Amino acid sequence: SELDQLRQEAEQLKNQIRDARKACADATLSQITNNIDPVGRIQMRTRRTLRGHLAKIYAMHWGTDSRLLVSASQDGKLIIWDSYTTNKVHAIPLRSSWVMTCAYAPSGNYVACGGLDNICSIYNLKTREGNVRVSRELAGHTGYLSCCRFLDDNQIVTSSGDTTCALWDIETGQQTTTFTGHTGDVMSLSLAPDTRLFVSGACDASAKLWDVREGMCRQTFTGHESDINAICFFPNGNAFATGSDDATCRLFDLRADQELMTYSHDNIICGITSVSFSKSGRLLLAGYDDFNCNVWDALKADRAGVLAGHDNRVSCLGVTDDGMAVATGSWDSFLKIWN
Amino acid sequence: NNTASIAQARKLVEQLKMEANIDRIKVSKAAADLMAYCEAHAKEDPLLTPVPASENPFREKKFF
Amino acid sequence: TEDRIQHALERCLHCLNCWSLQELVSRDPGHFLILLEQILQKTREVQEKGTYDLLAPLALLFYSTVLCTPHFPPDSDLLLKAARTYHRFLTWPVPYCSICQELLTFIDAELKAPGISYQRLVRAEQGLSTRSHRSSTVTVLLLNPVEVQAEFLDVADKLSTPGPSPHSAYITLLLHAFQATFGAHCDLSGLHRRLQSKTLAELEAIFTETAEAQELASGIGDAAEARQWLRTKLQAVGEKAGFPGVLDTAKPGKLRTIPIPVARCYTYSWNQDSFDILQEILLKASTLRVVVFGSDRISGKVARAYSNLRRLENNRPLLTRFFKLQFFYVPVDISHYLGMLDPWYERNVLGLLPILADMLLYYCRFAARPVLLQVYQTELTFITGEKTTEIFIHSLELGHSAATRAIKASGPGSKRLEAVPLTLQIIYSKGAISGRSRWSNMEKLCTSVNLSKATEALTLNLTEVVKRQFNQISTSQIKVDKVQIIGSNSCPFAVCLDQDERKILQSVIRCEVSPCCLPIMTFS
Amino acid sequence: AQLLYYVNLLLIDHRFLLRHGEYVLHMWQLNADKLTSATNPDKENSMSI
Repeated sequence: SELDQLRQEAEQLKNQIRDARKACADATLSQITNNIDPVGRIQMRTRRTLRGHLAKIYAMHWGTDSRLLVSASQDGKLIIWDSYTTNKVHAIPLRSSWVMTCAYAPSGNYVACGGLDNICSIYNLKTREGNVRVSRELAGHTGYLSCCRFLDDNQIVTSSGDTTCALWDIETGQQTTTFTGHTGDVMSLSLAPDTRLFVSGACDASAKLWDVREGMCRQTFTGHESDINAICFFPNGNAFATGSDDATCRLFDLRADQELMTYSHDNIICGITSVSFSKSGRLLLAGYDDFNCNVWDALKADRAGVLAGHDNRVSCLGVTDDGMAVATGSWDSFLKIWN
Repeated sequence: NNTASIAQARKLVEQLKMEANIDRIKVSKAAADLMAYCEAHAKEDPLLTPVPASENPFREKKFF
Repeated sequence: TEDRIQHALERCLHCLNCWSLQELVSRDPGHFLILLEQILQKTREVQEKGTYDLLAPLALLFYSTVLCTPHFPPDSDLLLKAARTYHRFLTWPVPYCSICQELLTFIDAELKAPGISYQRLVRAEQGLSTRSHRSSTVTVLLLNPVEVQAEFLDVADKLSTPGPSPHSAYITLLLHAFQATFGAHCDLSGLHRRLQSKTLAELEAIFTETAEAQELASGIGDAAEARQWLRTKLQAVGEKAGFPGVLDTAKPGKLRTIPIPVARCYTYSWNQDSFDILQEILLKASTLRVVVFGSDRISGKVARAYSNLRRLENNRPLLTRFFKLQFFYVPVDISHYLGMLDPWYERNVLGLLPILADMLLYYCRFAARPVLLQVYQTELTFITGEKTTEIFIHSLELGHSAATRAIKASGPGSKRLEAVPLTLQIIYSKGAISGRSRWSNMEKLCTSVNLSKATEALTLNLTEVVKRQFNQISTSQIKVDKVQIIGSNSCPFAVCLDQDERKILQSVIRCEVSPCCLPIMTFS
Repeated sequence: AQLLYYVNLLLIDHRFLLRHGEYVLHMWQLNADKLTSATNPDKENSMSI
């Protein structure tokens, strides 16, 4: 009675959402972008190599300065590199060797990491004595910490395997907000240029737009046939792309609340590990589980190029705030900068 | 075991009401907007258009 | 009949034969006295020839038989003859004298009170309690659907069904109680019909007034007097009850094998390895029987939950405040280890309503010999300084193997996720049979360390790396009982206990090893 | 078979009982010598059975 009427209300509102979206589905992005001149071939070269990690590299994140970058690796270490000089600005050993994510703070003073410890350990680079001291252990998550991004020196969003995200205030060590709703492990998240919104991708093969301010799910996007491993915003902040274990990426617009474009090829059979946009967004850099890192024309959906500089899975990748270079960490124990 | 299924099914329907209560925009305009954004910021993207080697920090200088 | 029973017995102590023989005897009550006499004779063939081997099976057979024999002739010498037969074993090693003293106590109970053993056993099994003497032996079954086998699942489903009823149970118990004492002077049908017409409450008042004399007569020195004074007690009861003439009839009322009403069997699915399921079930003078199916991997989990539950309830007795725990292992590496050791286990219960469920409602009622493996107490230390002594029971691991296990057991993580050697200090005591331990100390560059089974001994697979690059590996097994591993804070290692990934541990700087109610059982 | 060790042990004891349990004995090495009923005092380099 009450549950069957509520189930049919759910399944009616769902087709109301499908019709509200199909109404806006007047034209595709491949049609509109047919006319514009193709991007051509993005011939990329390995500029730097960042050696020193003893095992698989699990994560990396550029600093807002475009020069420094953190990287977490299977060897239990979190290294801060100066991409320009190849020297290790820091080699922080972690209390838990099972690190999976890292995030350079926009200020550059703080760095965050986490993993199966279910804790978001925040470290301070500019310490009283100048050492690499642990500022906080943001604990409370009931699953492995899958990803996190600093809002500021004192605020940080983290995703976890409990099917939730959470905003923390580093000072109090307490979950300011908790973003519940996912039905699978949240693999990734990404703060919008406007810090009031962020999207998150999960193993439920769907993405969700969250409001940092309030803490409610505003929109939910689907289309992927497998787990979503990585997600990030379009430079402007009105769209975001998701990579999935179905060997496909997809673009979603928030204002249109539906999929715009699919990036896949019959040759491409392995899943996507990571994604990133260029400063303008014309280029989408997708990491794969075949040692490759394909460059797509975000508008044409054509595979413009390929970055093949790694012997093992291209686990992680990033782009500088100025888009001047592309970093790609991999399981071969080496990161590689590209231009 | 209804108090859980109902409390869950209510969140679902209260969530689906949230998502459906948004003024969406035509996909055509979403694309036009994104295309004209890239068109606007295409010059300031060194990945799209190769910049001179002098401006590249990773190929022309070792001192920084 | 006589020769068939004797030859089937010759087959019985040489896999389902035990059952073939319990059934054959169950047909006509006569067979029971034949088998009993034959057993006795054979046990004197041993009392005089040797071969200790054959005392345990024969004691079990006598116990099982006499336990259900519908009635013994008042003039029969079988029990006194048996007493004289087993009163000559005290000059044997332990435990033979223990087995025989217990059996002689059982024979004492028989003479002093007929049918006392069966009535006590069942009243425990059926959960029926006198206002004074309360008894409950509830068998609960633990089964993981995908690990257990179809037939076995059917057995569990049938056992879960409450076959017997309290009123039917009371009827059956009063039947056996009157037929063990009166026997052929009691017409079963007669009583049974002057019984079904009655009510549960009065059937209880009676079965209680009966069991009480079944005890008070057992606890008297004149077994023969106690006996006739118990026939007399039951007579004086049955007169009031209202079925006079049914008993003490000059006709040769026939005897028949009253069965054993199955015990209260509950099934609970095991989508778990911890024994918190047992406490949760509890949340829903007595004993509890837990029966579990033995898979290969499950081994480790099972023994680790054994250890965890023991230490937890040692911290606070909760499951041991009203029930005594009895855990049974059923095969479906420890299975192989026990398979070749005990020929009785390999004959009766290794191989295995239906036959399977009779031999499982049989095995579970008799076997009372706990054979336990040496639990190994190990205290670890971390960089944080956490110290606790949790046990492993099959093998231990350390190095890169445990890390590999976690690497693949991560699922979501295992989809998004060389053995660097470990400069560790090894201090192991090569045990001596005479008690003169020999210490030997090294520090070696080893990658992984794997404690494996051989007071008991522990073999330890060492993985030495003489050189890094495809690390070199020189695996050597060395017997050791007390082993101390010291690892620098800057060299934490992935330690796994019992080969279960759920207990893969990191950050350990030190690992101490040394060999150390709820029993697990072995048939013989 | 060139004798290399020996040791002895009474079966009944001084107090009229039989010996029962585990026994560890230290052997002498090689008359009235072979009838001795005491254990070697060398507890740290003697053969123990």
